[PDB]
Amino acid sequence: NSVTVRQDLERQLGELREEFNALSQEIAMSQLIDLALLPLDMFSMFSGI
Amino acid sequence: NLPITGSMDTAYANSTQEETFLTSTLCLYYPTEAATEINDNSWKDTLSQLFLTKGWPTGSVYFKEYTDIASFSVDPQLYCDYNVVLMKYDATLQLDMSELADLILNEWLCNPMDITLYYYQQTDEANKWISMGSSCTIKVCPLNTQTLGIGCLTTDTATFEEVATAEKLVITDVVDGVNHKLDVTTATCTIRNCKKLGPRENVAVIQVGGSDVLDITADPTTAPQTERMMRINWKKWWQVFYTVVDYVNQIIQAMSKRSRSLNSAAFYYRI
Amino acid sequence: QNYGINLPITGSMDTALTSTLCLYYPTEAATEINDNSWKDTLSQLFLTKGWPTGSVYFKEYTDIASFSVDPQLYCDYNVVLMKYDATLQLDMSELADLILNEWLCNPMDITLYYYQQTDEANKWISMGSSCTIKVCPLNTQTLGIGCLTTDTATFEEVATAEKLVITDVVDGVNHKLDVTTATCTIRNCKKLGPRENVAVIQVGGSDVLDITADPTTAPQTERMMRINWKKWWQVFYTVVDYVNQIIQAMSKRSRSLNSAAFYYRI
Amino acid sequence: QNYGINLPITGSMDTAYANSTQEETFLTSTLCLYYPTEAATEINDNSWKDTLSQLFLTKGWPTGSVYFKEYTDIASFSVDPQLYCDYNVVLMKYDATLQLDMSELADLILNEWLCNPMDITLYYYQQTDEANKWISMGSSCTIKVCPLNTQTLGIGCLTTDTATFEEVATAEKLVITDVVDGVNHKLDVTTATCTIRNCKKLGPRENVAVIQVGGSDVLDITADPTTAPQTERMMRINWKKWWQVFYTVVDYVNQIIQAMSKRS
Amino acid sequence: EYIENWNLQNRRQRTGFTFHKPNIFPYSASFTLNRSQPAHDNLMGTMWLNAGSEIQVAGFDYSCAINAPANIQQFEHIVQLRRVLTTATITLLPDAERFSFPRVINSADGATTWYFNPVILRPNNVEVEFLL
Amino acid sequence: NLNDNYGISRQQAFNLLRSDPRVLREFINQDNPIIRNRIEQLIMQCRL
Ligand SMILES: *[C@@H]1O[C@H](CO)[C@@H](O)[C@H](O)[C@H]1NC(C)=O
Ligand SMILES: *[C@@H]1O[C@H](CO)[C@@H](O)[C@H](O)[C@H]1NC(C)=O
Ligand SMILES: [Ca+2]
Ligand SMILES: [Ca+2]
Ligand SMILES: [Ca+2]
Ligand SMILES: [Ca+2]
Ligand SMILES: [Ca+2]
Ligand SMILES: [Ca+2]
Ligand SMILES: [Ca+2]
Ligand SMILES: [Ca+2]
Ligand SMILES: [Ca+2]
Ligand SMILES: [Ca+2]
Ligand SMILES: [Ca+2]
Ligand SMILES: [Ca+2]
Ligand SMILES: [Cl-]
Ligand SMILES: [Zn+2]
Repeated sequence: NSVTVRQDLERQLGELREEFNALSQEIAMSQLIDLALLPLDMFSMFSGI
Repeated sequence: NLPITGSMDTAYANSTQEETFLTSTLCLYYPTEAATEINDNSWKDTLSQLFLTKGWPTGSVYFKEYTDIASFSVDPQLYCDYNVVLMKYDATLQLDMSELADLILNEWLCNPMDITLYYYQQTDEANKWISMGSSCTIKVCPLNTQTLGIGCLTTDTATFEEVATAEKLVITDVVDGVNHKLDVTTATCTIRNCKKLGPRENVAVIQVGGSDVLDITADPTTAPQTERMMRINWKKWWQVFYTVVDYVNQIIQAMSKRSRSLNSAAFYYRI
Repeated sequence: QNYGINLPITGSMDTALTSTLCLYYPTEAATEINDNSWKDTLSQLFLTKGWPTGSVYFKEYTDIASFSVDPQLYCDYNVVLMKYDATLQLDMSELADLILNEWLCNPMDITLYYYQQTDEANKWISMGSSCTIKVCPLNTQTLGIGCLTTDTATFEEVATAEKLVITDVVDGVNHKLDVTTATCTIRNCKKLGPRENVAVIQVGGSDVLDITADPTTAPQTERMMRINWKKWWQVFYTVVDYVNQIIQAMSKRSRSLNSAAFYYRI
Repeated sequence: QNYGINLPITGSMDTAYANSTQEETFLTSTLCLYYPTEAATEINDNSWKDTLSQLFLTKGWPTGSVYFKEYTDIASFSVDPQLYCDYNVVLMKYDATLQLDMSELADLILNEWLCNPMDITLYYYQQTDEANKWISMGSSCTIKVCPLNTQTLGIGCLTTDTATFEEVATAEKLVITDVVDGVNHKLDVTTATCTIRNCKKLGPRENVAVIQVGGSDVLDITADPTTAPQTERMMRINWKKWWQVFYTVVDYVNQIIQAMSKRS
Repeated sequence: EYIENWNLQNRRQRTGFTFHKPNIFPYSASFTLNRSQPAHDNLMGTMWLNAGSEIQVAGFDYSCAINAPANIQQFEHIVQLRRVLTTATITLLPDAERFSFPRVINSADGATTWYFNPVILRPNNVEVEFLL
Repeated sequence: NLNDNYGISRQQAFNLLRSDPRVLREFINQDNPIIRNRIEQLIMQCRL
C-alpha cells in the first residue's frame, strides 16, 4: 500500500548508441568468431542477460 | 543535388554586386521609435534615393515597421530577397531578442502540435517547440514509461512545470527522449514541433546598441556570432539608417540567397 | 606514478565510486521554481542522460557573495549556475578566478611580517565575513610610500567589506598589510593552472568574466558558458539536456581529496 | 626602418634574436596615464602620483617619465584629446548610457586621422570612401545634414530651410558622422561651439591603449556594421576600487607596452 | 636503352622504359563538392592535385561527419593513367600537405569564392587499389 | 591482397571463398594483418 512506485526513466537512445559503439572496440576477434558459430537461440541469448 | 566538380585554376568572374542589386529586393525592418525619432514623412523616399545612389533600383528597397521586438516575434514574415532587421537592444529582453534571432536567422521545418490529445517528446538537439501568439503560457509535465508524471500530475495542470508565461514567442527545449504533457493557452497561442535545418542566409540582424548577448543555439557550450549578426552603437536613428545604407554592399556580402524550397504560405516582395 | 612522471609518452599517429555531478544554483532559483520535489525530477531527467540515481547532487547558495566565502567543490564534476548582476561583475570574476583555477596558498601573518608578490602567478586571496584590505608599499629602506608604517589611516585601501577578494600588488615590492583578521583571513596564493572539473554557466547578462589579472587578456575558456534565461525551469532543462556537452568541456582529473577551492600548505 | 611603404627592406629568416629591449625602451620613453576625476576622488591621498611613479621605478621606468593626466569624464576628455607621451594608457570608466560616445572616443584616439578643415557655410561636402568621416568636436556639436541630388536640390529637405534638415548630432562633445558616399550634403553645425573636420582614417594609432574599467565589450571603432574588431590595444578589466586598477596597470605595464608600438 | 627499345618495337617485341619519377599524371588541381550550398558553409567533398608522379588528395567534411550514418564520411579518388605502368614503386603517406592549410578557392563556375580551414585527422580505412 | 602478399594454399583459398570459420580463425590467430583488418572493419560496421 502506497502511491504507485514510479519506474524511473531508463536512457535516451542516443546515449545507448554511444555506449554500444564505445563497447565495440573491446571485442576479441578469435573469440568473437568462436561465438559467431554457436547457434544462439532464444534461450541462449536471453539467459545471459 | 549533384556532385559539382570544379577546377582550382578557373578565373574569378566579375563583380555580381551590381547585378544582384538590380535583380533583387531589400527589406529593412525597424522599430516604430525609429520613425518617431526621425519625424519625417518622406524619409522612406530619402532612403530610397540614397539606396539608388548605392545601386538599388527604385522600388526594390521595401521598408517595414514593427511595434517592438515582442510584437514582431509573432510569425515574423520576411518578404524581400535580402532582409535586414534593425533590432533595438533592451537589457531586460535579452532572451526574447535572442529567440527572435534564433527564429529568423535559421531555417525551421515545423509541424503542428495537437497537445490536448497527444503526448510529445523531443528526439534530438535540433528539435525544439516554437510557440507563437498573443500570450503563450506553456507548462510542461515530464512523464515516464508508466505514463505517470515526474513531480507533476497529468490530471492537475497546477503541478505542471512553468516554462513560459505571457510570451509572444518562446522556443522551448526540454530533455530529449522523455514524453511530456503540455498545457498551453491554445486560444492565444500556437505551438509547433520544429527542427532547425541550418542558417537562413538571407536574413541579417543588426542589434542597435548594447553588447553581444544573442545566443541562437540552445547548447550552453556555444554562443556563436555569425556574420549575419551585426551590432552597432547608436544615439540617433538617422545615423543608424545612414550607416545601413552606406555599408549595404558589406551587409549583403554577409548574406546569401535563401536557397531553401519551402512548403509554407508567405507572400514575398520580389523583382 | 611520481617515479614515472618525468618520463616520455610515445604514441603513434597511425594507430586507431563512479562519476558524480554537483549543481550549484542560487537560492532564488529554487524560490522561483517553488516546487519541493524538483530535485527528484531533475535527478531522473539526468538519469535519462546516463547519470545513476545517487550521482547528481544539488547544492544551494544564497548569492554570489556568500558562496564566495571559502567555496567547496564536492563532486567529480561541478557545474556552477551563477546569476549575473551588473553591479557584482568583479566579484563574479573573482569567484570564477578562484573556482576555474587551481591555487596553492600559504598562511599570511600580516601583523608580524611584510609581504611581496614574487611573480604574475602570485596573488593574495582573502575570504570571510568581511575583508578590508589596506596596503602600504615600502621601499628598500622599509619606509612606506604615500603611507606611514605606524599610521594605518594612511594605508591605501584596496578592498572594503569583501566576502572574497583577490589582491594583485606590484611585484618585488614589500607591503605592510592591514586586514580585518578577526572577520576574514588572507593567504598568499599561487595559480597553478586550470581546474578542469569545474564549469561556470552564467545565467543571463553578457560576457564579463575575467579570470586573469593581466589586463591584456580576458580568455573565455570552454568551461565558461553563458545562457539567456527567463524561467529557471528552462535553465535547468537546458543544463540537463546538454549535460554531455558540459562534461565534454570538463575533465574528471582535477578532483582533489578535499573539497576546498585551494591547496593549503604551511 | 621607420614607415617603409616607399622602399623595400630585405631580411633573412636566420638572423639571431636581439636581447630584450624592454629595459632600454623603458629607459628612453615616457608613459602617460589618463584617468577620470573619479579615480582621484576615491584616492584621497595627495601624493598618489608620486607613489605610482616610485612603483613604476621599481619596474624599470626612470623617475622623470611616468605622467598622470586627469580628465573630468569621457564627454569632456573627448574634446580634442591630446596624447603627448610615447606610450599612452587611457583608463576609461564604463557607463552603459554613453556606449557610442565611448566608442567614438576610442575610435578617435585608437586610430590615426588625416583631417582637413570644413566650411559648411561656403561649400557642399561629400564622403569619398569608407575611410572618410566627419569628425565634429567642441562644447556642444549639433550637426544637421541635408543630402543633395545631382541637381543640387535637397532630398527630403530644403537647402534654404534648415529646420527641414536631418539631425545627426545634438549637443555632442564629439561625434563621428558617416553619410552615404557620393552624395553632396548641405551641412548645418553650431560653428560657434563646434568645429567639424573632414577626416580620413589612415590606420591604427599604435601608441594609445584604452583600458575599459568595468562593463563589457561594447567598443566599435569601425563604422562598418559587419565588423566590430577588438584590437590588442583595447583592454577590459573588472573593478571595485581604483587603487586596485592602478596597481594592476603598474604590475602588468610590460604587457600593456608590448601590446603597443612606440611613437614614430 | 632507347635504341634497344626502338629495335624491339621494330621487331614487334615487348618494350620497356625505366622512369625515375615518371611524368605520367597531367597537371590538374581540381575539387568536387558532394555536398554544397550557395553560402559554402557546410561543404563535403575532396580536392586533389595530380602533378608529375605525385597525387595529393584530401577529403573534407565541414560538419566532421556529425550527421553521417556511422559518423564516417567516405572519400574516393580515381586517377586514370594514360599508359600502363609496371614494376612501379610508390610511396604512400597519410597526409596531403597541399590541402592542409587555410585557403580561398574559387567556386566551380567561378561565380564566387569559398573558405577552407582544414583541421587534419588521420585517414581511416585507407585502401589503395591499382587496376589494369 | 592476401593471395598476393601471402601465397595461400589451395585448401585455404577454397575455405576462404566459402567463408569457412576454421580458416578464418587460423588466420586471425596467426596475427595476419590483412584478415584481422578486414574483420575489424566488419566489427566496426556493427553500429547502432
Ligand atoms: C569583366 O571586367 C573586365 C574588366 O573590367 C572587362 O574587360 C570585361 O568585359 C568584363 N566582362 C567579362 C564578361 O569579362
Ligand atoms: C645579450 O644577452 C646575452 C645573454 O644574456 C649577454 O651575454 C650579452 O652580453 C647581452 N648583450 C649583447 C649586446 O649581446
Ligand atoms: Ca520570449
Ligand atoms: Ca510540479
Ligand atoms: Ca531537447
Ligand atoms: Ca548557446
Ligand atoms: Ca569581491
Ligand atoms: Ca596614504
Ligand atoms: Ca602582483
Ligand atoms: Ca584580464
Ligand atoms: Ca558623442
Ligand atoms: Ca526633412
Ligand atoms: Ca560615408
Ligand atoms: Ca563596426
Ligand atoms: Cl628525386
Ligand atoms: Zn561551389
